[PDB]
Amino acid sequence: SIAQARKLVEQLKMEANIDRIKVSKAAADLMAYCEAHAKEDPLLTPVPASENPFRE
Amino acid sequence: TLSAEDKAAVERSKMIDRNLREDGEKAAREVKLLLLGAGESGKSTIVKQMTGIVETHFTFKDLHFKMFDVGAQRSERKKWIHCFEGVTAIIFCVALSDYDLVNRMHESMKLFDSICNNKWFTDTSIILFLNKKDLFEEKIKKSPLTICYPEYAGSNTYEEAAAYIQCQFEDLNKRKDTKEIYTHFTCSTDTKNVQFVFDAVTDVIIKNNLKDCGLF
Amino acid sequence: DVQLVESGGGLVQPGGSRKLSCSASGFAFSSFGMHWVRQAPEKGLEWVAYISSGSGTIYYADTVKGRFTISRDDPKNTLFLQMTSLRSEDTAMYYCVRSIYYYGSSPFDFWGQGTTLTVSSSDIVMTQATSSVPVTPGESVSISCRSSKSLLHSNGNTYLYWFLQRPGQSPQLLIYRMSNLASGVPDRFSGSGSGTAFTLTISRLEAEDVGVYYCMQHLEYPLTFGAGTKLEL
Amino acid sequence: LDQLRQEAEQLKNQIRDARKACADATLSQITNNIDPVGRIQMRTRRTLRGHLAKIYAMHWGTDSRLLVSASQDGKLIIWDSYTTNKVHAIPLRSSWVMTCAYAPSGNYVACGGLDNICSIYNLKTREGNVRVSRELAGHTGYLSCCRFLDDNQIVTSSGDTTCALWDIETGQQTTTFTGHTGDVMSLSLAPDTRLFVSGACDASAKLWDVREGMCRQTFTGHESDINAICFFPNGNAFATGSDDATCRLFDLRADQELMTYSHDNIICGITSVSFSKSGRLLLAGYDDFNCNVWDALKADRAGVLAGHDNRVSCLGVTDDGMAVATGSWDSFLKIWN
Amino acid sequence: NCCVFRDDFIAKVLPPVLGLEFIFGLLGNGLALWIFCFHLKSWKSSRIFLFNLAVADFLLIICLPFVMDYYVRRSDWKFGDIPCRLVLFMFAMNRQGSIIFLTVVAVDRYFRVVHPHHALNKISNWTAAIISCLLWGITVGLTVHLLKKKLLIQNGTANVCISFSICHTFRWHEAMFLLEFFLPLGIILFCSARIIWSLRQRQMDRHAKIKRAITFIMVVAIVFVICFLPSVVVRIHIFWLLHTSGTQNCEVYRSVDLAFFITLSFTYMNSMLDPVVYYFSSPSF
Ligand SMILES: O=C(O)[C@H](O)Cc1ccccc1
Repeated sequence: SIAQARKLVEQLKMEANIDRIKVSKAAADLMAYCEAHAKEDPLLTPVPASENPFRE
Repeated sequence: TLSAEDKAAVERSKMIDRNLREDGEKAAREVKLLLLGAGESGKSTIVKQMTGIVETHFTFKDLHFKMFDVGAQRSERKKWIHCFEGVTAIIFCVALSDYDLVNRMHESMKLFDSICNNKWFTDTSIILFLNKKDLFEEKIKKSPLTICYPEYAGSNTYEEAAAYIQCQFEDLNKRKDTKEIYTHFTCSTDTKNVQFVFDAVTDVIIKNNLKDCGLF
Repeated sequence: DVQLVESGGGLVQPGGSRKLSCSASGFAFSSFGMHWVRQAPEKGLEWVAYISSGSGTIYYADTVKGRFTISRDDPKNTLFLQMTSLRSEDTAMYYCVRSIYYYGSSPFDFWGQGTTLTVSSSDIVMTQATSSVPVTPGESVSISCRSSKSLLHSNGNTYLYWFLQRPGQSPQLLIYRMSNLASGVPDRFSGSGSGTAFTLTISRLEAEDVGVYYCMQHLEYPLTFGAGTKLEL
Repeated sequence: LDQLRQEAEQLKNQIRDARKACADATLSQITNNIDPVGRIQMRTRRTLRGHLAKIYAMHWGTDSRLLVSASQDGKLIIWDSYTTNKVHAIPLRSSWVMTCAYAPSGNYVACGGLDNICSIYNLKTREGNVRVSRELAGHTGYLSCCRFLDDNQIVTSSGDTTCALWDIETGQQTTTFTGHTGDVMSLSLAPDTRLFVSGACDASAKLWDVREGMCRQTFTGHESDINAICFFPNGNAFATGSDDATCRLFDLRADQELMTYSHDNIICGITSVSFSKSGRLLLAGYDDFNCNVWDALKADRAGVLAGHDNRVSCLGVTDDGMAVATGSWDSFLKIWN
Repeated sequence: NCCVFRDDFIAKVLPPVLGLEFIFGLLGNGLALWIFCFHLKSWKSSRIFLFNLAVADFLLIICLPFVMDYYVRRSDWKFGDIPCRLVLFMFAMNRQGSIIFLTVVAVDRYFRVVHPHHALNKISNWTAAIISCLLWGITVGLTVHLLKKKLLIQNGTANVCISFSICHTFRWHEAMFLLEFFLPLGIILFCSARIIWSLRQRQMDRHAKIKRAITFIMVVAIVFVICFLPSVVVRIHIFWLLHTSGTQNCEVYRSVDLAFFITLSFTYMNSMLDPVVYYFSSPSF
């Protein structure tokens, strides 16, 4: 009713006043984080059977 | 090559496995039934004759039954309906007296059509209960059935009308090659529905055993 | 609460027989393994027998092998030790010890009370080499226990346990696997060391910490306790 | 009212224009020069047996060795993944369990389902058994997901379009989250445990604020129900799994859509979503009994974890990123590597 | 004391049928074993029994070339005494295994249809394996007696690899041959009649599946009796003639031996018949 409409309007107004960064910057941060920890992923780069707890 | 503690842990795991197997064997011989309905359609009466989910246990002829009632669930049915994929049968309750009230019969048609043709209940039998026998007779004694059914053409008697609801309800089951639906009339005082459910579940169990053996 | 009460003591003639009972109340008795540990007058502790959960595995010390019988009755939560043809070398108190084995569990958690058994008339060796240490309160103390065969298994666990026995009291678990701390033990106590050479350290020595300390091994099921290091002053 | 017939539309138009002006480029264009990951082959190292019904949820312990699984046979089992031993087997009062969780400390576990009650179990007791520490009530719909914030807090999502934060010591709802118009199916917590996101059946996702208790962001773009959600390890992005055979990547800071992982041969819905330790891989279980591994930075399939005989309902990755465990409706759990 | 006979027409009439049975049974059993080895992800007790029956049948079939050579050269056996004993105690042990498994399958169906709620209908795979091992041990124990006493009878053309000698005194072989047909016939007939009567009483004979099951049940018994009747008939005739007349004459039993072997060919024919009746006739295929 009136209360639901007012709540929706207030929520839209609150969500419409936020800061947004460029998509390119977000992509750069994403790829930088992915490449930073590349060597610490056992699944991405297979580990030797010596350091594999589940080997089995 | 295992140490003492590892051997003791393996022994404990084996004991847990034995307990789990025993529990599964105990719970694999119980008959599970899912009780559906359109609401205020004699479900309370049927429960009398025998938050969220409600479970009821009763024993008949050395057989343990479980009835699950999901009437209180007001969420989407498409998400939790697949949980009851292993039930032996489905019990459906429809009130006959609600034929000329608001339209409820059409809602029952919609519910039955949705349930009977789900992608999960493609081989599960359905037990149909029709309630308010005497009340329906009293109502039809004065009110014609043509109000609910614009296309009806027949005598205004209980015998003709009852059979007409029968065929219209059974027509929605457009999977006649695998599923069989069992129907029964009932009233406030019958004391015979337990035997009907027992016969239906025995038929279902026999068919399941035949399928398991590969004979049919 | 959890407590174990035992009975069956008294004077026995040489070559006789006696039955001991261990009454348990306050925990899931059917899910625990039970031990029997005896202690001769001023001669340290000594393992005797063990019965597993479900009675599927039983072990005996070679000194009483074929002479003693151990049994359990889960219905009424009672543990029995049937012994026949005893000699003068078996006079000692007998303790009832519980232990549950699973990943991360704490065996030898709780000990019984003990009943006197006055009577008229391979094999890993753990050495402590220390008799007494006079220490004033507020200082720091270190106790060293050495074994024969390395206790570091392939899994990485090092099965060595530390116990403390206050005067006129049952022993209490302090450290299991040489690094973990038993529940209810203050953080002052700490364990460390390597294979075949272990050491327990106390940071702030206070009152009520005086007693005798024993080190136990749990790799080969014939269990041997240390000679016991006494703490005075 | 008459005002809302235009105010909501104007706000939505303004948000859409801001998003359009904020999209200078695409993820593919930037990550077009990155070398491909290459084929990923994984083998079933261990298989866990003992369940006698469909498996609906599982969780990994913080030690990356112990895990808990839930199934509709009325049992809650804790496994030792290294040796496939059963540490515990908790019997449930209600067998209609739909979720489970493991406390970060490792002392408690939680479960829930069609009973609309979240039960918390204590694993470390002096009695030597497992007993119910607390039972939480108040939800009017089936409970879908539950996660542990700490040893005294828990967040739950139910089918009544609400999510609530509880206080285990007393059992009273500390805060309630509202705004969804459909059943909430899953949630995931941020690495810092200060925010979390939820995926509801209204084909949308929201970003809440645990400290305050108000939705700070709403993400749309799907075309059907959302059955899974998971945070990126960085904490500035998340992935969703819908019923329209398409996973998507959303970013909190940009408030946009980034990628979409779809293929013509796939028509079945996604049941689970998880990331790798470095966030370069994205696993997802499907209804076609498989589990594809998506190159999260280039949207190209890298491998399939075939070997399940029924629907894959749960999927998790250890905290050290050493193994992947999947559970399916065939009552079997497999650990990949 | 005994009496043996060698003939000529059998060498010209038996090899065709024997080769046809070998080819068809080998093909059917190979297909069945290939289906069961891989496609069977639903191993149940009845499936275990059917697989064991198929294994016994295939093992019976593999030994056919040895008698192919025997009837190829009228009455000669250039293989040795040990080959003769192993070959003989191989069907005479695989015949009983197949009969026992047939009876077990019939009893399983009877319990599944007549007593649906009985506990025997939900036994574990381990119990089925134990029962199978017990039955195999029982049949091996019954048929192993032939290995102790060996007789290649190097008198007639220095080679007669026979076990069904037309002698005067009785022996365990003839009694076992008679018993392997009668008691299983009664058990199968009773278990197949009660199933159909119970299914008809409850009026479940509406869908095509139930009717198909009834025809399959009837066909099983018909095949069994057709395959195993003439051998028993001829054996009873042989006993009656031998007891009434004298065995010293040894000229009346002449054509009866050839008839008996031609009928044992019909007995082998069951091995070829079985695969289609049981596994391939299931509605699931
Ligand atoms: O048991 C049987 O069926 C035949 O005695 C097998 C056989 C036939 C001819 C020559 C040797 C053996």
